[PDB]
Amino acid sequence: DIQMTQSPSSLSASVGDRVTITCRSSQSLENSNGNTYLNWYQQKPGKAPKLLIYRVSNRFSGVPSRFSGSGSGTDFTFTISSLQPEDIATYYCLQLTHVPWTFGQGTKVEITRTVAAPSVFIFPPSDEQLKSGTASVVCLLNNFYPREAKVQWKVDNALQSGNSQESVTEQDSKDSTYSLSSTLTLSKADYEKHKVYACEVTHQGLSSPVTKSFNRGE
Amino acid sequence: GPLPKPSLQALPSSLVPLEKPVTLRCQGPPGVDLYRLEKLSSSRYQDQAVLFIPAMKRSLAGRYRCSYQNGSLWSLPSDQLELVATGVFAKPSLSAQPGPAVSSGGDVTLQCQTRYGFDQFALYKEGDPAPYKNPERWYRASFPIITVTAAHSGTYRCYSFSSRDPYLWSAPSDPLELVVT
Amino acid sequence: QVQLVQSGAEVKKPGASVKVSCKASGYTFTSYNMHWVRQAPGQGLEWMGGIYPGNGDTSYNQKFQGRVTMTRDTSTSTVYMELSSLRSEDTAVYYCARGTVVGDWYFDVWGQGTLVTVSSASTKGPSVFPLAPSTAALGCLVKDYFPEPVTVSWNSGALTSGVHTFPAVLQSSGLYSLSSVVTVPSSSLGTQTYICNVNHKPSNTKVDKKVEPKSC
Ligand SMILES: [Cl-]
Ligand SMILES: [Cl-]
Repeated sequence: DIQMTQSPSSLSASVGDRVTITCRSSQSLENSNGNTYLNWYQQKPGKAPKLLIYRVSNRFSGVPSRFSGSGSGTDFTFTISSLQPEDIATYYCLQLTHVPWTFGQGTKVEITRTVAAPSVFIFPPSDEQLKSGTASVVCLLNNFYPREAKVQWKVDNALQSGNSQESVTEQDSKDSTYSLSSTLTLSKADYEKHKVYACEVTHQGLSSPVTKSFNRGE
Repeated sequence: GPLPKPSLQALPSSLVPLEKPVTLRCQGPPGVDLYRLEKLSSSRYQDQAVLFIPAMKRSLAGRYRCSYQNGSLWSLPSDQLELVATGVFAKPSLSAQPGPAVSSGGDVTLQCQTRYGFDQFALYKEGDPAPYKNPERWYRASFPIITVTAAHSGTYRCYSFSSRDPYLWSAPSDPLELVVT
Repeated sequence: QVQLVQSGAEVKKPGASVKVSCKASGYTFTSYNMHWVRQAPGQGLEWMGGIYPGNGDTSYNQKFQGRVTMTRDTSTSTVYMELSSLRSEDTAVYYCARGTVVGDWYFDVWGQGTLVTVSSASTKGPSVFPLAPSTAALGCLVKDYFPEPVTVSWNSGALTSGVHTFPAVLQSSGLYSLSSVVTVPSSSLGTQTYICNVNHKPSNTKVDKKVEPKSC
């Protein structure tokens, strides 16, 4: 089979930058009739891929002029002449020249923007959940940049570890920020044994860590 | 809710040479009270299921839709019918690369070309339900068939037209007999 | 209105099969071949094969030869893909994508995708808990469900701005959990009702949870 090697595997660039992605085929994409079928797709998070370029350099209908493609033989390039915030996506090359048709492993494109501190919120468990013997304490870090952030859970000032899970959103297509959720899970018995529940957030945008807290039963 | 859509079909074809006849027929369930057929570029409509055009004219080309009413309820409109007037301009050329006689499994590229001023092409294979349009915007366009099979064999004709009047097409090219073995 | 509409998410045991449908509308059905492309979670795209609706001719990727069957029903403009002898490696979102019979601008229209999870774990609907507003923030915790996916809307789709529905995390229990949050003005907490609408189709669970400020 033809193997398509895409580079880089990921990149971050500022709004307006020129982005160049390469796709190299393991063998020639010029077929015995002198033709090459190579297309480029853009896949935004949670969505199906979208056709941008076909036949190496032809923009498909309605595709903005900032998107272009070029190349021949085994070396192909896809370019975004001026990166826009809404262009955040994984881009893929596809060769339709030799069966089986094969895609490059994708290039994930992200935006570099100014630092934005997270707005932080703490949520105690609901009484409804407590009725079932489990307590989930949620900490939300909203609309921040860069993605790196540290959440430290404290229960009566004791540092917690091994009892929390984090989840992070994909970069926003409009403001280029991320949001993160950290859930601390405890039994109802462990939860009822302590008073102060704190979420401490460290981030580049915060000159001092931000702690959000509550006292159980207040 | 709305009644289910009727069909809207053109016979003998939706690609009608200038001065040749065509019938547009709206078909809903038998016995419906009223039909309404409308051309999308017109500000008026007709309250009949059938539109007979004795002689195709440029002014009649365009998109059409139809609906029916039964017991006060209107149906959903039919799928759009694109009625094309052909023979409006000089025919384009049509050729095949590497040629019109080709082996199954490889590719074949059907190519069309006209003078500058026309930016679109459509290919029609005799017996097919519809022509094949092309996203290319240029005085010549390629229609590659990535993997040809015996099923692609047939008689093809190419048409050229402009984005300015997408329903006014040229006279068809000379036919190309694609033979895939 | 060109559209490719696929059937809903599935969960199947290893060794069993899955059959996904792809209903096409808004175009001449036999003018486009229909292909299937899959994507394992967090991974790339993989081409499975395709079918020509005109006569049912197929051409599959040799990696699936003997285990994939593509068929079509011309009368309803529907294409089916059946994959048999499923294993963990077949857990993926499966997409249908049209490819012009004449032309090379392939996969210009795709279906919305169908997640197929291969697992012997039992299906379980989630419990929905409020994350009460203490710019304010509120949300819903969608806990202990299997398999993915779950949909979360706010105020029946009327509220979308400021909503973040987080990717689910697999807990040590083998069940998923996620939160969906919204930032809103503190000034309208006394008047605006907030309800999260949770739907977990694999277990036929539909839950509407009102999220209120906790009364002191
Ligand atoms: Cl008739
Ligand atoms: Cl019109």
